[PDB]
Amino acid sequence: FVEMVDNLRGKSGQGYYVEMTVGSPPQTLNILVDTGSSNFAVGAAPHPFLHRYYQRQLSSTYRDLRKGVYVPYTQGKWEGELGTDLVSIPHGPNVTVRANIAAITESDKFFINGSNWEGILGLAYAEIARPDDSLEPFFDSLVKQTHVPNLFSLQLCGAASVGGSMIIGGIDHSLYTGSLWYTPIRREWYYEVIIVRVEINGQDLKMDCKEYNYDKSIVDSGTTNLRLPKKVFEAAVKSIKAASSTEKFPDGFWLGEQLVCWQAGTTPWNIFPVISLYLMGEVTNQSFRITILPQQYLRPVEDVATSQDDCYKFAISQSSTGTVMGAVIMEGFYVVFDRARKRIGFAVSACHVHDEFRTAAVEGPFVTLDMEDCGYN
Ligand SMILES: Fc1ccc(CC2CCNCC2)cc1
Repeated sequence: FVEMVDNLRGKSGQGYYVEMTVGSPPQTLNILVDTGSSNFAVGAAPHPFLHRYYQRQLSSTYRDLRKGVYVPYTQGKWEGELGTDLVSIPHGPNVTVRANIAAITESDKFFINGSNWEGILGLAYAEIARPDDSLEPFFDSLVKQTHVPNLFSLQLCGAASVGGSMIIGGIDHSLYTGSLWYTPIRREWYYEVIIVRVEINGQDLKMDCKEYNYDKSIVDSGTTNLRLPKKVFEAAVKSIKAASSTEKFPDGFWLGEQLVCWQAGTTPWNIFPVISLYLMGEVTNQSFRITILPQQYLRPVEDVATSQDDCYKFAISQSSTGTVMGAVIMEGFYVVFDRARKRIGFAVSACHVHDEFRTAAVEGPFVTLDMEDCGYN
C-alpha cells in the first residue's frame, strides 16, 4: 500500500483528485474522488477550463452504450454519452478494469475554472447511479473483475495545494494513530450513517436525535462543508454562537454570506468550541464519538484579491437533503469504507493538524439507548 500513499492532490475548496488512465493506449486524467455519488464521468470535449479530456477516438477498447445521461445538481449540470473502456489507477492496485464511463459532452457550473481535475469518480453505490441502478459503478466493476478486496480508505490532509491517500483494497496503519471505530452503513445508496448525539465543547444539544439525520447523514469526500439539516443547523449554530460570545461576527457569516477575517497569526483557536458527533456503533446500545476542531470547520480562504489578511469561511451549513460529513470531518480522520462489512471506520489521522491545546479524537465505547429511533423512515 506504500505505492498508494500520497496519491491524492488538490487545492483548498476544489476537492481531492487521483490520477487515472482510460482507454488503450492509456489517456491520463485527474479525477475527483467523490464518495457522495456513483457515476464515473470524465470531460470528453475541449471545454476551456479543462487541461485534458477523454478522446474516445484514440481508444481501441472504447465501446458505445448508445445511451445518454443527464445529471443535474442546482443549476447545475453535466450531460454525457455512456460507454465502457479499460481503466487503471497508476498509484493504485495493479489491475485494469472495464468500467462504465460517461463521456461528458455538455455541462453547466460543473468544471471549476483554475482547477486541475477533468472528471469525477463516484465511489458510492448503484442505487444513486444515473440514469438508473443498472449502470454498474466503477468500484463494483473493480471488485467484481479482480481480486481487490471490497474496501477503500481515505486520508484527506489539506496543507494552496492539499494532499492525501486513497488506499484501494485495504488499510495502511501508518495513516492513523490509536484504534479504528466502526459505525454501520445504514443503507447502500449514499454512504449513509446515523449520528446519535452531538456535543459542542462537550454539551449535548438535547435534540430529538432523529433530527440529526433528517432525512440523511452521509459521508462525502466531494463536499467541503460539514452540513446540517435546517432545524439541527439552527440549533447547531445557536450553541456555537453562544460558545463563542467572547467576540462577535455578523448574521451573514453564520449563513456563509460573508467571510470573516483576522490578521496573520492572530486567530482565536479557543474562543470556538469543539464538535463531537457520536456515531452509532457496531453493538446494540454502544456508540463512539469523533471530535474535530474549528481548524476543521474554519477553513483559511487563500487569496481574496480584496484583502491581505487571514480570512476564514464558516464550514457549517444547512440542507434539505441532510447531514453531510465532508472534508471538515474527514480531514480529522483516517476513514475506512468497509463495503464488504457494511461499515465505515474512523481513526485519528496521522496527518491531521494539531498541537498541545486540543486534538482530534475517536473515543468509545459509550452507552447510547434508542439509536434506531435516530434513523429516519
Ligand atoms: F464542482 C462540482 C459540482 C458537483 C460535484 C458532484 C457532487 C456529488 C456529491 N458530492 C459532492 C460533489 C462535484 C464537483
